[PDB]
Amino acid sequence: TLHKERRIGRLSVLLLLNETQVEELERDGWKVCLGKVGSMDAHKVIAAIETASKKSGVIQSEGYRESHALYHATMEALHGVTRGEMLLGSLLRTVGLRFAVLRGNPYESEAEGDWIAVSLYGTIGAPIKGLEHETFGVGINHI
Amino acid sequence: TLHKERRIGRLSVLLLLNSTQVEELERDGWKVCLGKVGSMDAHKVIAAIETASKKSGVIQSEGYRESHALYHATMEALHGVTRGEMLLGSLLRTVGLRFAVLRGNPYESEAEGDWIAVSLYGTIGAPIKGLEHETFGVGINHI
Amino acid sequence: TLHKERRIGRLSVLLLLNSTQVEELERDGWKVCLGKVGSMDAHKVIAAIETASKKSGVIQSEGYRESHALYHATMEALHGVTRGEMLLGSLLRTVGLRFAVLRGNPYESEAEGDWIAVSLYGTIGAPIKGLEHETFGVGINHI
Amino acid sequence: TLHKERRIGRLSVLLLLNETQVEELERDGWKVCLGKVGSMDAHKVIAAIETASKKSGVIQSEGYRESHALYHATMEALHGVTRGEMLLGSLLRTVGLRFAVLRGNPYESEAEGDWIAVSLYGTIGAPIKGLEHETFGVGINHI
Amino acid sequence: TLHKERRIGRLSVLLLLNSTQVEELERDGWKVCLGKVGSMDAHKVIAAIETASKKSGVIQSEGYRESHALYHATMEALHGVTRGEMLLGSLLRTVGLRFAVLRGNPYESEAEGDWIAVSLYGTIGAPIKGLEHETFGVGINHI
Amino acid sequence: TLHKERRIGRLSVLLLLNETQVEELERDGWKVCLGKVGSMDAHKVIAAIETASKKSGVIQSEGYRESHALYHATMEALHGVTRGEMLLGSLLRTVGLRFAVLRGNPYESEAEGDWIAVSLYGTIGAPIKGLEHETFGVGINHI
RNA sequence: UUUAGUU
RNA sequence: UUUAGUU
RNA sequence: UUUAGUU
RNA sequence: UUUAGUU
RNA sequence: UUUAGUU
RNA sequence: UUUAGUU
Ligand SMILES: N[C@@H](Cc1c[nH]c[nH+]1)C(=O)O
Ligand SMILES: N[C@@H](Cc1c[nH]c[nH+]1)C(=O)O
Ligand SMILES: N[C@@H](Cc1c[nH]c[nH+]1)C(=O)O
Ligand SMILES: N[C@@H](Cc1c[nH]c[nH+]1)C(=O)O
Ligand SMILES: N[C@@H](Cc1c[nH]c[nH+]1)C(=O)O
Ligand SMILES: N[C@@H](Cc1c[nH]c[nH+]1)C(=O)O
Ligand SMILES: [Mg+2]
Ligand SMILES: [Mg+2]
Ligand SMILES: [Mg+2]
Ligand SMILES: [Mg+2]
Ligand SMILES: [Mg+2]
Ligand SMILES: [Mg+2]
Repeated sequence: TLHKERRIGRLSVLLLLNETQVEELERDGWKVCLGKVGSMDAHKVIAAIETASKKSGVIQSEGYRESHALYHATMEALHGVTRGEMLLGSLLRTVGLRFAVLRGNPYESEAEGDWIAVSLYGTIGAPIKGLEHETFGVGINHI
Repeated sequence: TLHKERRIGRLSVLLLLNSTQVEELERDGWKVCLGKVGSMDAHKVIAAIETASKKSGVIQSEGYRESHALYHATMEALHGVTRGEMLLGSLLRTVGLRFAVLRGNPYESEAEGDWIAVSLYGTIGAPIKGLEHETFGVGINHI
Repeated sequence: TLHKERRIGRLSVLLLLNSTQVEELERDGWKVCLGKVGSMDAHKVIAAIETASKKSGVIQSEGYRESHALYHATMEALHGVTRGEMLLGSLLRTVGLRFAVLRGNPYESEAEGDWIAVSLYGTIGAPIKGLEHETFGVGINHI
Repeated sequence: TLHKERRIGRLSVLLLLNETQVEELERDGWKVCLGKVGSMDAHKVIAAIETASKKSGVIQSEGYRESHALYHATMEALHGVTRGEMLLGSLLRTVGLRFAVLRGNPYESEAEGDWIAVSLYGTIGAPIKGLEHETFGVGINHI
Repeated sequence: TLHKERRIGRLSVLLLLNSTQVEELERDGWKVCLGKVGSMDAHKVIAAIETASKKSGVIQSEGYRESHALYHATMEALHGVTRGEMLLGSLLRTVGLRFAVLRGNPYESEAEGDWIAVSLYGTIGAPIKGLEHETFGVGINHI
Repeated sequence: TLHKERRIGRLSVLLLLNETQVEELERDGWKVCLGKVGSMDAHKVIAAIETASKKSGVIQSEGYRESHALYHATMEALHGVTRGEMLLGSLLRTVGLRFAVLRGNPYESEAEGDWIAVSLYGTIGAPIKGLEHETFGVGINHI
């Protein structure tokens, strides 16, 4: 069962929606990294999240296993952001995002191992400043 | 442009993850609605959100206009929750959700009128207590 | 290339939005079928179109070949009607449709053989009379 | 309920499928604009529709509200045209379209306000003239 | 990199299209599971695969971790079977399937841990014996 | 009903998963062609399959009919390979594939005519050698 | 409408 | 990788 | 198969 | 923005 | 969990 | 058309 005080999803969102906390999370044994990326190319968003996650040590830079887990978590978070079509520029829209990647075990059973959450928050709109609204996305996966 | 102090998406999410914070929101002119629904039928989730919204006065009970706006905002929030297939029970999964519906103008220009945000947070998993993880979804629309 | 006077898609739509215009079409060699179905179950819409098509002789009742072509044409028309999720009742929505199935060769070359067009027009909305708007869909396939 | 003689969807399609009518619609209080665009890039289709709609006065050029309503209506019409994947050139296909955008209140109740319909008709096929078939799409949204 | 002699996807498919080839696989360290299910309800297909996998010991019966990995692998295999809409009966179609679940490390590096492959082969068609064609699906995930 | 020894889908897969056989199939009256293509652009995969199929005589190079049947069969096979989003490079992923296209009548009734199967097998992953796993896809259509 | 659940 | 943008 | 509908 | 196009 | 099915 | 690739 999900440990009420280790809800990886909720924690990653709160961190993202409040501009320290990283330090408190790390003290709790969590692996975290924060970043920002804006683009009309989804691959640039994906790349930024992976590159920040590997450089901050949230996931191993060697091997495929963890990169695979992160890719799919990112894909799931992008569903919330794109809502139907995982396309940005080709559909004449752009995104400005802030992201957080959190890694650790959110369950009461230590046997569940590590899980990873990718959270995204920002704006999506036409390529004109102001012609936009907020967007959110959260993807969760096992490691 | 979006008003920093009136970010409807972020505000609805913070309320959902939290005292009548509703009072503060309402004092600032926002129409707010909070609820909870769990089911293996997406239509029940959709119905709960609509019913709570109309009863609480977040949207007009009469006419189609506002119901149309809410329906589509709900659809967009469901994308974040379902991530690919807007199906629950038919794909052997269930959801336990908490939801918030916020209505008001998040832009600096009063000419942008009212917008609506539907936010969802909870768990999705196999029909077995514990075999689940967190899920999130936010949909925004003009109304 | 498509024959200007034999544009199967346009012709099926004009018939649907309209006298035995069917007679004229049939006189020109077209196999025509007209019907109406309303439901919160997509399978019922699909079944009505197939049944009407085979009874009216628009497609062979025997074999799979032609049923396969019609099924996929129906699927494509349903995309225009559902726009994203090929779901009706499970997403708390209902459809009231009028449909037309036209069969014949729309190209200048007789070697292109027969093609089939499934056109749909009606309303889609919440399960409440009035809380709805128009919906449209056209699917085209070789047969 | 939908006013039988103000069916915005049907009207926009008929206008599109019959090469005046614009004048008659405008006399009835409707806002209309007709255009044509062909491309292997969906964003060019979207851009043409928005640019023609704002220059013809169908939607306000200032603010986001109406641009947002039009974008989503265009997205919905594109579902009918693309049928599954909102991709053109990346899936080795091209489209040649004629489009119509109609704005007004299609309901009996004046309280329903303005709604907008984006209708598309043309051909989609491989990037070779002749290797194509018809395509249609209609999206409807509130303003 | 993937080990030429341990290509989990290819091996699971060859087994499905074939003696205890299972014995050879098991002798090489693979955890194998074979089954068959037919239905117009995707959840039944999903359930059969999970139940057979846990009973045969392909994945842990306890905890969520491994069930989560299997669920997503099953979802991915279902994409190949359904091709667009992960729906069976609601779209008036039925499936008759044979399935295989293989678990083990397909890479040269032992650090990649275990991965799981879900393969499906059978027929999909209208609810009439004969009006059908073959269908295939393979999903791969880390576990 | 499907002829047990003329299962076009199974046959195309076996041919693809075992490095002659083409000769045996051709002797049985089958039309076959094998190829390989790798890319981060789906259109290049589609193009390679069409170009190899027309040059090997699996489908007629003249007219649209057969090209249309092949395009849709290829689209269906790509669903198995992409699993949700028919995107490669835009989602920061690449594919290395081997493909087979088989043409003939897989049914017991000679009246069912010719059908076509497009089968794909290879790897999909991040654009780094090794960071990948297997992928499969099979599409079947009537001619 | 006032959080779901077993193959 | 250290938030995008004009038809 | 001969247009649907309430949380 | 004033219909696209070759593997 | 040990292959489905009629408008 | 005669298997792709670095943020
Ligand atoms: N409103 C769009 C973004 C957009 C594009 N153009 C204008 N707005 C969305 O929901 O993603
Ligand atoms: N993991 C699934 C939910 C689930 C179903 N069964 C087990 N888990 C999801 O992401 O939606
Ligand atoms: N507006 C929805 C239909 C609907 C459901 N509830 C209200 N309206 C659509 O576009 O399909
Ligand atoms: N027939 C495809 C278009 C196409 C691409 N290549 C050949 N035809 C469609 O339905 O969109
Ligand atoms: N042809 C459909 C199945 C089907 C339904 N009805 C007839 N056939 C498919 O590809 O899934
Ligand atoms: N694992 C992805 C491919 C990938 C992209 N990056 C890393 N892997 C898939 O299933 O398609
Ligand atoms: Mg993967
Ligand atoms: Mg709508
Ligand atoms: Mg089929
Ligand atoms: Mg929007
Ligand atoms: Mg999951
Ligand atoms: Mg087509």
